[PDB]
Amino acid sequence: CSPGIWQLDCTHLEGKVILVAVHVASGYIEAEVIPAETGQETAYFLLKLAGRWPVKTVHTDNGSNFTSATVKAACWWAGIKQEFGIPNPQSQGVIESMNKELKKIIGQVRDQAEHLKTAVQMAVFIHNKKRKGGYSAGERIVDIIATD
Amino acid sequence: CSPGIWQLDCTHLEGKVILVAVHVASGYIEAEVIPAETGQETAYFLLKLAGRWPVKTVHTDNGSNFTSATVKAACWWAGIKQEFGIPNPQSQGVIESMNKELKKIIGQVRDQAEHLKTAVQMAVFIHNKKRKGGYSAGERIVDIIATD
Ligand SMILES: Cc1ccc(-c2c([C@H](OC(C)(C)C)C(=O)O)c(C)nc3ccccc23)cc1C
Ligand SMILES: Cc1ccc(-c2c([C@H](OC(C)(C)C)C(=O)O)c(C)nc3ccccc23)cc1C
Repeated sequence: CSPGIWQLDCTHLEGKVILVAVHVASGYIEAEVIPAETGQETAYFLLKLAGRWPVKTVHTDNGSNFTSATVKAACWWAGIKQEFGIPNPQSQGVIESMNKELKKIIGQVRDQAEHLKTAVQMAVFIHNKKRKGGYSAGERIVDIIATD
Repeated sequence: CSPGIWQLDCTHLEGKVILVAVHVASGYIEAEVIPAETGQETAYFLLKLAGRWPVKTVHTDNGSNFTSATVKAACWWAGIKQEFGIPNPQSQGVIESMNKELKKIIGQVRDQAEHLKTAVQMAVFIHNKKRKGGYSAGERIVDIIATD
């Protein structure tokens, strides 16, 4: 529920790496293709995310990816606290489901683009705008943040 | 005023290129350092922006940067219409002022980072969160979009 919580995880496709951040309360996704799973790339991604949305806490399914000096520095600078492990019945499998949908969409649009990174961003667009009298992830995140 | 309007412009520093998008109604910025001013880089940036915020119209101070096949394709796919020239007294010099503040902040934090791109993202964070009983650009954009 808390509006400041994001979960970050990397997945691999076509020998490339996709960093996926899910705003847990809304299902909204920010994703980028990165050359390798480095702390450098993770630190940079986090600084960008934090300058765009109010990020209070980051969760992950791989805690070791947040141990590098570069990543610690980014979270320190941006005022981000980390959770040890993952705390919540209301969000059970939400992050799993969102990554599943994103992967599924990427599959559906992949042949329209030359580059995986292009297909990923198309999939992000599609995901964030998809209506479930229901709302999209993009509409949900704005309402959650606006409500303060 | 209209909540779907963004202005995109490139600036150069340290022999590198900074793409800056300002949400005109709020002053909110998304910016990235790109290797060269290519249509490829602009197209990709636009697809990303469009998947994160509701982008209806793009303005620019350099219209030729939106003529390439790649950029036209991105705007077509994302449903983005372009303005010929720039239409508005309420927003007079808003984009100019925001680029000016961003440049000023980049200057203030530049020595804290090795890479320009890092300094740019720190500057974006600082800009978006800065309170002018006033609000920040980040608070303004969410309220504008939430109000529908
Ligand atoms: C929506 C959209 C927008 C542009 C393109 C597109 C790409 C994509 O790569 C980028 C330029 C976006 C980096 C691509 O991967 O095909 C590339 C390499 N070349 C193009 C050439 C002409 C027209 C469009 C594209 C393809 C799609 C599906
Ligand atoms: C807030 C923050 C976060 C991390 C860093 C940082 C960078 C920056 O580059 C990235 C890793 C972010 C790509 C840098 O440009 O200095 C680099 C190259 N190396 C580092 C090594 C150790 C600790 C921090 C950094 C510097 C700052 C100011």
